[PDB]
Amino acid sequence: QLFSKTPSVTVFDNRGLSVRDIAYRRHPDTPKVTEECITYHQFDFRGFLAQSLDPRLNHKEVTNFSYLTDLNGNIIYTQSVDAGNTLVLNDTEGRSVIAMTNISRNGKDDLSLAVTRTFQYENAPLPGRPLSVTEQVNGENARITEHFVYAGNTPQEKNLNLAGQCVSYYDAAGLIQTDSVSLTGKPLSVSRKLLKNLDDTNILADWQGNDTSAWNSLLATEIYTTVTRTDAAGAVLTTIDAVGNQQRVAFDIAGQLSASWLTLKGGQEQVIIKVLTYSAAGQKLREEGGNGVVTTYTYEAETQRLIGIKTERPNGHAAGAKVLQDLRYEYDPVGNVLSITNDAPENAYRYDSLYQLVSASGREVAGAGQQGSDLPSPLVPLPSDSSVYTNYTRTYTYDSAGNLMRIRHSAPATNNNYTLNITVSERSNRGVMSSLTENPADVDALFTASGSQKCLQQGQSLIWTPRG
Amino acid sequence: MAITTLSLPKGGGAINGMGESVGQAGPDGMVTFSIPLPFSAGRGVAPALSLSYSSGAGNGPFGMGWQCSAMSISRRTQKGVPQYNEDDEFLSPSGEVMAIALNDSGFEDVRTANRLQGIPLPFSYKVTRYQPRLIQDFIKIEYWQPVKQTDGTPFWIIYSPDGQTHILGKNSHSRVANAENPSQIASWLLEETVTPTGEHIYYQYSGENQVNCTDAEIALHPQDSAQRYLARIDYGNISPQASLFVLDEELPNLTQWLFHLVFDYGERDISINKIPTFEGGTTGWLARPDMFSRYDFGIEIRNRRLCHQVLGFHRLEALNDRDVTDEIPVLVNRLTLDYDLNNSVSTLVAVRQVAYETDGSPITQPPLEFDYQRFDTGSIPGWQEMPQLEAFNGYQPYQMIDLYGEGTPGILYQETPGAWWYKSPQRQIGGDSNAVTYGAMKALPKIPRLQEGATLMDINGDGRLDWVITSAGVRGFHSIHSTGEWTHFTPLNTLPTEYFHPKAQLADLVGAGLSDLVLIGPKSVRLYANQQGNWAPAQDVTQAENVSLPVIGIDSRQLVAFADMLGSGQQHLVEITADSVKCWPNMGHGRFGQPLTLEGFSQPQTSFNPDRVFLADIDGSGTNDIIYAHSECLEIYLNESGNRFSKPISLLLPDGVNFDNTCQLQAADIQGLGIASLVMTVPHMSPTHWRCDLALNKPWLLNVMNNNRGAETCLFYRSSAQFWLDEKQLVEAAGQQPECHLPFPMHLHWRSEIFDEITGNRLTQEQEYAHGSWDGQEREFRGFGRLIQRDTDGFAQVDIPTHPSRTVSWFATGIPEIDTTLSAEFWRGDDQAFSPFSPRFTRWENDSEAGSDVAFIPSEHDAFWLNRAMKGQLLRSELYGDDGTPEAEIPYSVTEMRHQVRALPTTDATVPSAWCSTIETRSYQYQRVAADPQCSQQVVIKADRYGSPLLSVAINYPRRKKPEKSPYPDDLPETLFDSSYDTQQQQLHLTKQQQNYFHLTNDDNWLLGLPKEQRNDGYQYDQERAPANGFTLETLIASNSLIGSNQPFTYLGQSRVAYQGGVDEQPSLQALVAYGETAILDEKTLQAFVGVLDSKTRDELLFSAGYQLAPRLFRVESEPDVWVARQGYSEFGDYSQFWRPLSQRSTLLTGKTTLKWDKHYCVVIETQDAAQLVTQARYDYRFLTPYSLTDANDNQHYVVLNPFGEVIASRFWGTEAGKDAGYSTPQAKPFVVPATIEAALALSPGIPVAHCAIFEPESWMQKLTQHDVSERMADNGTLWNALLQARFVTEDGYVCALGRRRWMARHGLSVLMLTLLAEIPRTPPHSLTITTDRYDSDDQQQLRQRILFSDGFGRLLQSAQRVEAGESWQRSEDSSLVVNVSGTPALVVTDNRWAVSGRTEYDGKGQGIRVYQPYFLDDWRYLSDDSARTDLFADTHIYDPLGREYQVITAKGYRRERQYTPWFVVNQDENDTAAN
Repeated sequence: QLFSKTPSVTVFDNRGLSVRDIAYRRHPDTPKVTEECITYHQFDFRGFLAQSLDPRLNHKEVTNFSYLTDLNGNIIYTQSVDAGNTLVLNDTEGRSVIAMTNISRNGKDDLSLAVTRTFQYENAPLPGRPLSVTEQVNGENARITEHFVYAGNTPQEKNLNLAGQCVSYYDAAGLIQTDSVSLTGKPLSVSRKLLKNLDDTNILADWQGNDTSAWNSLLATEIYTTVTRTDAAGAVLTTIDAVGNQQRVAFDIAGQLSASWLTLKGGQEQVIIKVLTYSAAGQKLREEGGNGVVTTYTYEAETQRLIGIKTERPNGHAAGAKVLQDLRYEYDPVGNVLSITNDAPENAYRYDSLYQLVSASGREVAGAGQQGSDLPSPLVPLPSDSSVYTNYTRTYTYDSAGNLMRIRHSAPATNNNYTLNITVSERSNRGVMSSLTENPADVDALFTASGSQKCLQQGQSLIWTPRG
Repeated sequence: MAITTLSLPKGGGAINGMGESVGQAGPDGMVTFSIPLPFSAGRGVAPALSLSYSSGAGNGPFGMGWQCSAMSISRRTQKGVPQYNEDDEFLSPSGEVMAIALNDSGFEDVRTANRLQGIPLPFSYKVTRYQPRLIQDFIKIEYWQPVKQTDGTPFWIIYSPDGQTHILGKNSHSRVANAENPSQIASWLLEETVTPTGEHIYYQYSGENQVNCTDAEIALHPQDSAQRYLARIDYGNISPQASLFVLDEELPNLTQWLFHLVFDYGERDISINKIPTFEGGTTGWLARPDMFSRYDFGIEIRNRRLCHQVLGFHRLEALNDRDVTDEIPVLVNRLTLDYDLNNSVSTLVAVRQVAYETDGSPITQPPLEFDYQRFDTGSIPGWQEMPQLEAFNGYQPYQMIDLYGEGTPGILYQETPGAWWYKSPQRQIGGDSNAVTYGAMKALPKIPRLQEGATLMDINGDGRLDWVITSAGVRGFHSIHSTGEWTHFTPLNTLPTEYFHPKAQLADLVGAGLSDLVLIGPKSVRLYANQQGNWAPAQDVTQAENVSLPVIGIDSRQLVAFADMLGSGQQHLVEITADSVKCWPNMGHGRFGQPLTLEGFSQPQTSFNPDRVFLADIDGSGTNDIIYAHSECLEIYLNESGNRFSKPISLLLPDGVNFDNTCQLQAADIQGLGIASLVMTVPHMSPTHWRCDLALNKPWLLNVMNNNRGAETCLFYRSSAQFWLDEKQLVEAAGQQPECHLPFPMHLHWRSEIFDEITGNRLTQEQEYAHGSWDGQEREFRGFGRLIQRDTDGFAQVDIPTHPSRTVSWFATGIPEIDTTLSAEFWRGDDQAFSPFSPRFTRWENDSEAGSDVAFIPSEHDAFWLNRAMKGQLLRSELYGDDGTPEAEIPYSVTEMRHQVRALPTTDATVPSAWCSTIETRSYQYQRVAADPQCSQQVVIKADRYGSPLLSVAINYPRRKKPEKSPYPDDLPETLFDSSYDTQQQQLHLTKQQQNYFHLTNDDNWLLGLPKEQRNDGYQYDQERAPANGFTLETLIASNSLIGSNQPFTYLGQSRVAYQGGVDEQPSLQALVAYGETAILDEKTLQAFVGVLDSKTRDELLFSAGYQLAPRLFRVESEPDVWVARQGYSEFGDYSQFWRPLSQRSTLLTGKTTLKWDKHYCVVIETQDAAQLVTQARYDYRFLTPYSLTDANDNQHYVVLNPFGEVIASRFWGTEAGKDAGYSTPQAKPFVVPATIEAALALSPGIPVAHCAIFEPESWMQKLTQHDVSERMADNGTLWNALLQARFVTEDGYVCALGRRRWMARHGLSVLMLTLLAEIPRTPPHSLTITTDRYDSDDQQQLRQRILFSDGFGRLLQSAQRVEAGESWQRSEDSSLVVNVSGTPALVVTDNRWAVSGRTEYDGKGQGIRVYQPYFLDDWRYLSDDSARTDLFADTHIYDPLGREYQVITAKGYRRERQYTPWFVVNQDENDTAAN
C-alpha cells in the first residue's frame, strides 16, 4: 500500500490568502522517490489574485499567465499562453455590454479575430432584457446572431401563460417561438423554425433585415413543434412531437418511474418497461427490459458503493435462459478501481499516489494492430471461442505540471507494441501526436489564438469559425 | 435589494419553540434567563417587552425574581429617604445617575419654552437638557417642569439617536406619586412614543383598588393610591401625527389603534376550554396569598396583584377596512402565565402560547416549565457537635468577627491587652470543596485596645473595619486592612454625639451602611448625623402626635428591637409581648408610620421570659422570623410575607441536653454557605457547642428549566466565600498576601447540565472566578479579576473521547492595586508577542477647529471616577482545550483590547461625566503552537463629540523567522517543513477606511451621525518596516506612521447616498434615499482595457454600462475623478401615506415597479411591474399575511392557516389556453385537513388542493385521561382531577414534563403514573404532509406522503417518506428493532414501507458525528437510539475544540484527516491514512 505519507497542504499569507499549495507524488515504479509538486498564487494590493502559474514553466523561470480586474469585482482582462486573452464588460446591473475571444499571445494581442459579441435591450417601460445581440465582427461583416421577442399581457398571452414570455427567440439556426405555456410553468408548446434551407451553410441564421418579412427568406418550411402537459409537480403528463411521435409516463409515490409509453411516428404508442425497482438509496435495484431480460443491482450497504450488477434471461426466453453478465468491481479504500471481473475474465490497474492511473492490464482482441485514426473490423460472426483475445499491458506518463509525455503498450502475444508521444509546447499546453510534429517548440504554431487546434491529421484542417 | 414581491409560499418548515438557552459567563456571575414576548410587530411599530428571571431581582407582579418592566424614569433613593425638594436626585431608566448639563457656552441648560415640538403649549415650562454621569449611548434627555407649580405637572422627554421619541408621566395613571400628596412624584411611566413616520405606541396603566381587598388590607394598607400596574398597550395608529397624541385635548378612541395588548390578572376565566372574552367579567383582578409592601421612598407601596393571562387583539374589520360598526378585535393568541403559590412567595410554574380555533377550541403549544430551589420545613437535619469551638463561648471565651473580609467570621478571642487571637476559618482537608473548619489562633500587632469604647466597628461604611477610640476625652479610630494593617490613628474631624447612655441607641434608620446613634423614646425623635464616618448636627424632630410611640428597655415579658419583620431591609422598630407583635413603618428623618400588628405569635404569659426569643430571619426572604426556647425544644415561627405567622415548627434539642439560662443560641454562616445554621453553646459541661444545618441550600433560585418539547436542565450555584476560601488556600500555598477585598458572601452560578430528554446525551458547562472586587468608598461591587469557563458534553456513546474546553479572561475592576496584578496572570509561552495595551485617559475639546479629544493626566479624584468608568471592560482572554498532548498548556489563541475614556464637563463641581471607548483590539492565532502565531490588530483614530468612527486602521503582521526545526509531527514529508513559506508571509499589510456623517441635531430633531460618505484604501510593506512593539495608537498617529499623509497607497473604494429631502440631497427627517452610489472603476484599473479599447470605445462601454464619473471622496487637492454606479431609484408617499414605498427601480436602465397599500398603509395589497405583469393578493389580517394571490396570468393561488398563523393547506388554479386548470376554487370544493396521521392515511386521492400538513409539537409527551384509568383504579377520578394541582398533567391532559418526576417522586405515589405511559412511546415532535402532483380532475393523483422529526429545540432529527411495498427492516412497538434469533435486524416484506432519511446523532452544538446511511422501515414511528447505535451504519465526523473536523472516519474505519496550523493546513485521504 504505497500511499503512506502522500498528503496535500495549502499555505497562506498574513491576510489568510491561499498563497501556495503542495501535492506529494510518487509513482509505484519509483517507490523510493517522493516528488513535491507546488504552485503559487501571488495576491495584489486589493487582496486578490495577482499571479498563478503552470508549475513547470514557473520553475523553468518563465511567466505565462495574467489576470486583471476592476476596482474590486472581477476580471476585466485575462491571458494565458494556452487560452489566449479575453476581455468583457457589463452594466452596474451586470447586463453585458461586450465580450471578445480568440485573441492571440509583441506590444498587443491580435484583435482582428476578436469575434466580438455585443447586446441590444428592452427599454422603458420594459424591464430591460436584451431584445438582441450581434456578432460585431472587427472591421468585417458584422451580423445580428439573435433576437428576442417578449410578450405583453393580452388575455391570449395570459391564457397561453405567455405573459412577458420570450415568445420568440431567433437565434443561430433559426427561431424558437415560445408559443404556449401551462400555469405550472412548463410549456404547453414550443415551435421550432430551422432555416429556409438548413442545408445552405451560407444562409447564416444572422437576422439581417428588420422583421420576418425578410427573415422568412431564412426560416424553413420544415417547421416543427412540441406540445406538452404536466403534473402540478411539473413532471410530464403527456407530450406530442410534431413529426408524428408522442409521450405518456407513470410513476411511483416518490415520483420514481414505474412505466412509460411512446407513440411512434404516425402510429402506435406502446409500453417500454416490464419491471423497474429501486433501493432504499433510491438507486435502481430490480428491473426487466421490454424484451424480458432481467437485471438486479448490488451495493455495499456501509457506503452505497456499487459492488456489482447482474443480468440474465428467463426460462424459455426467445434467446434462452442465460446469465448475460455478472459485473464485480474491486476498490481501494478511497474507492479507486483496482480490478474488475465478469462472467456470462479479469482486469487490473496501477496508480501513482497522485492517482494517475499508470498501468492497466487484461484482455484485448488480437489482430486489430496499433490503434490509429481508425476503427478496425468487428470479428464476424460473434466469436464462439475466446483465444481471439489476449493479454496486454498498457501504461502512461505525465508531467509535474499538467501535461502528459508518452503512452506505452504491449499486447505481447499479438506482438502489437508501441510507445507514442504527444509533443507538447515548450511554453504551453498545446500538443499533438508525434506524426504532426515531434518538436515541442514547433508544435505551438499548430493552434489558433484561442488555442484551438489547426488539424486532426497531416492535412485534415479544422474549420474553426466565429463563436469558437 | 429590490421589490418586496408578493410571495409564492414555500409550503413547509419545522416545529418552533422560544428563546431556549441561557447566555455565557459574565463578571456579575448571576443566574438569569429571558425570552421576548410573542406578539405582533404591526407596521413595524410594536413593543419590545420580554420575560426575564434573574437571581439578582426582587419581587413583583411577574412573581419573585421575574421581571418584565416597561421603561420608566425615576427618583434616586438608595442613600435613603429623598427630600422632596430642590435637593432631590434622580436616575435614568437604564439605571444611571443624572445631572444638570452645561451648554457649550459654559453655562447650564436653563431655558423656558411655550411650545412642544413647536406645537404651542397652553402654558410655559422651564426645561433642561440632562446629562448622565456615564454614557452607554448618546440618547438625549430633557426634563420639563412648569414655570410655576400651579401650571400642571412636570414630565419627561427622550430622544433616540434613531429619532424614536418618547414621553413619560404627563398623566396621573402614567405617574407614581404620593398617595396623600400627589405633588410628590416618584416615577414617570412611559406613556407615549412617536416615530418620524408619525406612528405611535401608547401605554395605559391602572392604579390599585379595593377589588378583592379585605378588611385587614384596608386597615393596615389604606394608602394604596400611589401604586400602578400596566393595564393595556395599543399601537397601529390609523392617523399619522408627527407631534404627540398627548397634544390632543383628548386622546383618540380605542378604535384609532388597531392592535392591542390586554393584560389580565386572573380576571377572565383561566380555563383553556373557552376563548377569553375581550372584556374581563365580574371577577375583577384577583387577590394573592403573599402581598408585599415597600417603603424605599419614605412612603408606602402595597403590592396586591399578579398576572395570569395576556391577550393580543387585532381590530379585524378595521384592518380589512370592511366594517365600522362594533369593531371587536379577535384574540390572535393568549399567553398563559401559570404560578406556584405560597403564603410568602409566588412564581411561575409555567407559560404557554395558546390560540383559538373557529369552533372555539383552544389549541396550545407544549408549555415551558420552571422550578426553583425553595424553603422547606420537613427535611431538617439533626444537630451536630462543634469540636472546633466546643467550649469557647459562654461569656468571655467567645469573640468573633470577619476582620479579614473572608465573607465569613473568624473567632478572634481577646482577653487582655494583646490577647487578639484569630481562630480562623479554614478548608478541611479531603472531601468536597465544602468542608470548612476554624484553624488555630494567631497573634498580630494591635492597639493597646482598652479604656476606649473598644469595638472593631467599620465607622465609615467601607465594609472594612476600624477600631473605636472614645476614652475620657480621647476620641478616634484606627483602620485595619484584611492584611491586618492597623493603620495609624485617625482623629476624625471629630464631632460624635455626646454619649449620655447606650440606652435606646439607634443604628439603621439613617440609611443602609450609614448607621448613626439616636437616643430616643416617646414623643420625640433626635436626628442621626453620620455621613461616611463624620457627622452633621444631631437635630431634633417628632412625628405627628397621633403616631404610636416605640421605646426600648422594659423586661416585663416583652422586647423591642430594630429588626425588619417586614423584609424591606429597613430594620424597623418592632415591639413584642407574650402575646402580640407590632411594627412601625420606616418614615426616614425623625418620623415613623403608625405601627402594624403582625398576627400569629403568642406564648403562655405565665412563663414568657422575653430573652428566650431569638431574632433571625430564617426563610431567606428578608422577613425576620422568630424562635422561642423550651428547655427541650425550639418553637420556630415563620413570617408569612411580612403580614402574619405560620404554625410553629417544634424542634427537639440534642438528646439529654436541656436549654437553660447558661445557654446561648445564635445563628451564623460558619458554613460559609451563604445561608446560616443554628449554633449554640450550653456552658454546662466541658463540651458546650451544637449546631443545626437547617438550611441545605439557599432558597428562591430558579434551579430547573424545561420545555415539554424535551429540553431540561440542572442548574448549580455556589458561595463567593467558598470560592474565596479556595483562593485563600492557594494564596497561602503561594505565601501571598490576601487583598481580595470583597466583604460580602455573594452567591453565584457555578455549574449547569442540559440534558436532552430524547437521546439522553447532555451538555456540561462550569465556571469559576477570582479576585472578587468591591468599592470601599461607594460601597459597591466591582466584579472579579478573572473568569474561567470549562465545558464538555456527556455522551450516551467511548467512541467520543472528550477533549475538554477551557477559556480564561480578565476584566477591569477599576482598582489599580488589583488591576495591575492581572498582567502577571497572563500566559507567556510565547514572548515575541507585543507588550500590552493600556487605558487612555482623555478630555474632549471643542478645539475651535473641528473638535478633538486630548489625552491627559487625571488627578486622584478623576482617576478614581475614570477607572470606575472603565469598570467591566473586557481586557483579555485566552483559549484552551485539554488532551493527552503537551500543548494544552498552549493557547489556540489569545485576545486583548485597549480602551480609552473620554471625560466631560459638568455643573457637578465634584466630578465629570464620562464615556469609554474600545480604541484598539489585537489577537494572536497560535493553533496551540507558541512559536509562529498569525497576528492582527484593529484600531480607531478619529471620532467626534458624538464619537462616530470617522477613521480606522487595521494591520496584519508579517511572519516570524522560519523555525529552527519542525514543531510539527514527524509524519509530515520532511520537505514540507522547509517548503511551507512565501515572501507574501513577510509582506506586512495595513488597511485604511474612512467615513463621515450628517447631524440633524436641533430643536426636536436628534438624528445623530447619519451615513454620509465612505472610502477604502490599502497599504503593503516589508517586514523591516514593523515598529518596535508593533503598532499602538501612538504609532499610528505619528508623522512617521505608515499610513500618515506622506504615504502612498492603492485606492480601493468609495460609497455615498443621495437623499431626497429639503436641501442639497441632504437627508430629510425621514432621510429617504434618492439614490445609492458606489465607486467601480479607476485610472489604474483602466489599464486592463488598454490592450483592446480606445478612448471612445472605453467611454461608450462605460456609459452603456451606466456608470458615470464623479468626485472622488476625501479628495484633498488634485486626485482624479472616478467612475461610480448609482442605484436604488425609488419613490414614497408623504407622511399622510406613512411615507410608504410606492415604487422602486434598481437602476434607471430597468423597467420600474409599482406598489399598492391598504387604507391603514400596512399591507401591500397589489402590485405590477413596468412590463405590466400584475400580481394580486388578499390578506388575513390576523397575521398580516396573504391568504390569496393572483399572478399576471390571472392564475390564483390560495392558502389557509391555523390560529397561530401556521400554513396548513393550499391550492392553485387558473387559465390554460382556452381552458381552466389547476384544482377547483376552494369554495367550489371545500376540505378540512384530518386531525391525525391515521386520519390522513384514511384519505383518498382526488383532493382539490396542492398541499396540507399536520403537526405535533406536543408529541414528546403522553396524553392521559379518566377514560381508561377509571376502570383500572376507580378512585372516582379524584386523581384524574387533582393531578392538575399536582401539575402531573396539564389542563389539556398531557403528562407535564417536570410533572412526570414531580408527582411520582414527591411521595413515591402510584406507579400507575409510569405504568400507563409507554403504550404511547415518547414520540419526537414531528409533522406529516401531503402535496398532490395532479389536479383532482385526474384520478391519477400522486401524494407525497412525507414525515419529519425534530428535537426539543428545533434540531432536525430525522425524516421518512412512504414508499412502494417491499422488503424492509422492522420496527418494534417499544421502538426496538425487531431482530432475528442472531439479533440481525428483521429484514422482511412489508406493505407499509418507508424510506428513512436524514438521521444522524449530534453534539449539543449540533455537530452531527454519526451520519447514517439510508434504510427501509415498516413503520412511521421512531426507531430507538440504542438499536441505532447498535446496528446502523454511519460515518463519524471528528471535531476539534473549535468544532472543525480534524478527522472523519468512514463507516469502515478508513479516514480523511486534516491538521491545522496558523500558516498552513495538511490533508490526507483514506489510502494514506490506511498507514494507521
